[PDB]
Amino acid sequence: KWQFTPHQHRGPAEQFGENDHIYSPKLHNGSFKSRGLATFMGAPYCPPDRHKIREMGAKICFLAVPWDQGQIVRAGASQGAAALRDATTQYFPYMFEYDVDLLSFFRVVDCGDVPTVPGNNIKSQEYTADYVTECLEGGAKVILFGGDHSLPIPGAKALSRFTGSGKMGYLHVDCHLDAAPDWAGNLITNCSGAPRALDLPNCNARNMAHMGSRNGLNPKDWWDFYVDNEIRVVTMSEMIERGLEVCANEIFERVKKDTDSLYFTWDTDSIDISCMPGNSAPECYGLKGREVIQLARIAGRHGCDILDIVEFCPYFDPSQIGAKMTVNMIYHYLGSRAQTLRQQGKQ
Amino acid sequence: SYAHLFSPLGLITFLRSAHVPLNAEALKACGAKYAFVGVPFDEGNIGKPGSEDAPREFRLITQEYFSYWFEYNVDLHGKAVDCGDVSMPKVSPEVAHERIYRAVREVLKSGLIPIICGGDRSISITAARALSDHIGPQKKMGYMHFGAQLDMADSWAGERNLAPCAMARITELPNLDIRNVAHLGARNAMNPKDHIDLSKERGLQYDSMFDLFDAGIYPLVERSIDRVWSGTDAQYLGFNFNVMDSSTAPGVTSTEPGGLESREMMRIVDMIAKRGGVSVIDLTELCPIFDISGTAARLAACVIMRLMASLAAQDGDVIDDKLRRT
Amino acid sequence: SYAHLFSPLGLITFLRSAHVPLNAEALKACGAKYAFVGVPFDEGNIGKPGSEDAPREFRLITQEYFSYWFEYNVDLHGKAVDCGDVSMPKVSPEVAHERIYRAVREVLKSGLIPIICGGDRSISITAARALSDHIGPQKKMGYMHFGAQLDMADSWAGERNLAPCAMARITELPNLDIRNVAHLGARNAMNPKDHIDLSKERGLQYDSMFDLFDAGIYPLVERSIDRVWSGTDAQYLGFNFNVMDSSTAPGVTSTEPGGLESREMMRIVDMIAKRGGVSVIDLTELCPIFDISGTAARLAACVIMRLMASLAAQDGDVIDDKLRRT
Ligand code: NI
Ligand code: NI
Repeated sequence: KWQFTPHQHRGPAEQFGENDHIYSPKLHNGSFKSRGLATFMGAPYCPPDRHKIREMGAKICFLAVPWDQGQIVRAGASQGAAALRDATTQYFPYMFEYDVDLLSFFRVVDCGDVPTVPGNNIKSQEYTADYVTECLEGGAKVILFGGDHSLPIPGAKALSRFTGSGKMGYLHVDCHLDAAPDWAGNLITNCSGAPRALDLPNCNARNMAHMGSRNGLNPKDWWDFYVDNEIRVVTMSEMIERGLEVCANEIFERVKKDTDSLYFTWDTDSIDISCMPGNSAPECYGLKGREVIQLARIAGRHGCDILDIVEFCPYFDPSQIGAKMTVNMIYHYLGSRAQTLRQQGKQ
Repeated sequence: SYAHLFSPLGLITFLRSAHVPLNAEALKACGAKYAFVGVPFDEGNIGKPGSEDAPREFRLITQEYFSYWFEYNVDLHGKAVDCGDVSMPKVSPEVAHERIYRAVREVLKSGLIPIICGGDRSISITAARALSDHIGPQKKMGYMHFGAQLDMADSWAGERNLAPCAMARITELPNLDIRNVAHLGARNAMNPKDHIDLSKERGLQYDSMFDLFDAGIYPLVERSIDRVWSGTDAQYLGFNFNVMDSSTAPGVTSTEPGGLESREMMRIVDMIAKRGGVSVIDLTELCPIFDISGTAARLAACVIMRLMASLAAQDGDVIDDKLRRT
Repeated sequence: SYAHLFSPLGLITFLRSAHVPLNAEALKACGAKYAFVGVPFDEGNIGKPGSEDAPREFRLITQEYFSYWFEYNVDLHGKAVDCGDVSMPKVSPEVAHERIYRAVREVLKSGLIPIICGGDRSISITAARALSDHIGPQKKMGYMHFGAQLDMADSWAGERNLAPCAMARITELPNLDIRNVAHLGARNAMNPKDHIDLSKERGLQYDSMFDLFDAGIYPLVERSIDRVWSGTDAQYLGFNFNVMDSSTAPGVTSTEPGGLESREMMRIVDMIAKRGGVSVIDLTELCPIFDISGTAARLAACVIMRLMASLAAQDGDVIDDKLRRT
């Protein structure tokens, strides 16, 4: 049921070794040059169905939500997932920096993509919500790869419902504040993630936070939302003055305090344009490469129930840098999470 | 009305700003503090071609931004107008420079701060002269410039008004004491031996990129800001964005590794704005042809707009923060 | 003749170098210290294609620079020659490698420092083996490689001389003590467990990027330089510019986020130059198809040219200060 082939290829030169996936390939070059039929991390494919998930004992579901028509800027994010999956072939599922085999530690599965209904934000978001719900209810934590930054609306709703009478935090890392009460009357575009979360019955201001804002594509109402609701914003200025680590640990403490679950949405435009040109609206004065990897390490020490990464557009990138940066956001989060769990004596 | 500050309910100009002819009286009435002037002139350039399309490409990038800057609680609406482009004639440099000169004199008589988007670095020679002539010999000018290249060729290919000569000409101006001149970024090998010799001979205390890194950048920048603004009646500020690291501004005529990061320049901008005024702002050598994602142009745009926003905040020209969409 | 030091009066080769054939006698006599050697060899690459075009593309970027580096007061003119590309069949790597071997031996017979530009990381195996054999079993060699990947596959797909085996083969060299081996920059997940295990079994004391950050970088680099150059008679220095942050090195076979930035690698080069000598400089796995406006190739170029310059500075092979133009 939870099965995959180390280094992908079946047929006469199949490898069968149970640990072959964390070692140099033996019979051939695996997927390192030619992608073939690669799933995320070479993980087994598993339908986003709570029975199948639960039967495989999967603890991490990778689920792509490519929807990019909830967006007030420009389409392209729908091509992200495919470049992500390709970039994972350039890596092993083993991380020497944490001494962890990500794949076997988490029994990670690739849940494929969430279907879309073109031109129908409302129905596509219900699909996403349903799909996430199956992953949570199958007993797994979730990686969601966008797609538009409309993604935390159905994502936070899925987690809110599943959390029940518990309490949920919401962390938002981004170049933009994304707190339009509405955008030309629309409540559910990619620039209203934070207000929509605050609307959820078990998500409270005190367990919400934003990081990474700078420059001037933040209308005053998006700022005013944070001020009026007393939600911790850490600008890019403060992150640089006080240190990434200090700020990060502080807000992770704030969003985890007396919460059962955490929703963490991470917009790739939080990353400096030099490192992430392939973006829906890329901005300078952002995280450096080493900082992205450090923030992902920190997030993994703390843990979240859903990590979403959004707004990656490979069409606007000549190289592999964007896709590989995005692999690293995930892989360092998972590696760090595994290292932390192992030292605590746990999953 | 402040509807533009907030989320909506339901020509090609710098910042979507109103146009106003290149005319001292019109500009004095128009209400703004800055006048954008494109100068698509390429014919000082000996390196790679492209600078002549930067004014358009720079204008276009600036369209994508909101006027409100939450970091400073400033709105830029109505702070700039766009005077269009200076009318470049046909392979006639001397007459081209004469036209730019007059353009700059015009804007300066209005009171407003020209933002001069090149085009090649040599346009600075004549813009700086214009400021020089405007203020006259009873006043004192200061000059600050960011670049990887000193541009201190007494003459180049047997010519004297080409981009690589620019500082050599600028440092001859009679009311610009060398002690009020700064140059920040010089690195790598587009700096031949005579540019140094001449700098030593005239007392130009350029701050090379690695002098800056060794001093932690900001302390040495602060001293150089001081030399330029303290005691002077007018200040010229110019940017060649090859002062930045290659990865941060690929779209420039002569990109160089080992330069400033974007966050270092945002802090330097605030240091400049603390002095509460500047007379001319120029940018040259943007070269959009070799830049997908328009990384360099986006960086330039953020540097200029942040400078505008930061000067305003220093001036107390903020918006009332109690205001709400509702 | 010194006009090349100064602003102008008015065969693609490395640095616009003279071609010298690849003959020990011709090279002995040509007066240069370095011989560039293109190795457009591709067939040890296990990942994406394109490194075959790197030697051409590297050469072009180097042509745009002047030879005089003001920061070191050094002129590179005539310090290098280009011997062209090593002639190699395709679909016959054994023979390909023996041709690389012979090439590198020749250059070392001349007393010139070969600068080897790949092509894939496996060329370093042969190149390093050359240097080993060249100095003999009576003498001690040292090795320093920068890169994100350890390349310590004992085998890969049943094969022994591919790129990801590079370091596994290099550390079996009779006269290279694992104590004189340094590897700096390893990070992220292209580093399978068997590469860790073999590193630990052999006492490879690699400086992971994380180690480097924890140490503030330069101190750990200093200790690694010391081990490579102390009590050794010859030192091989190799670069995979995926040691660099993706942003500064997109155009490589296997880019990697979270690595060195340009100014850091430039600090490192000066620290290497203090030791006053190198026997072999290699760079591999540039990959122009993936570059963004030549960022990576231009970084590689500045690194190799600053190192030459910095070595010359440490040798006191500088230019007479009291030299002026025309
Ligand atoms: Ni967003
Ligand atoms: Ni955003």
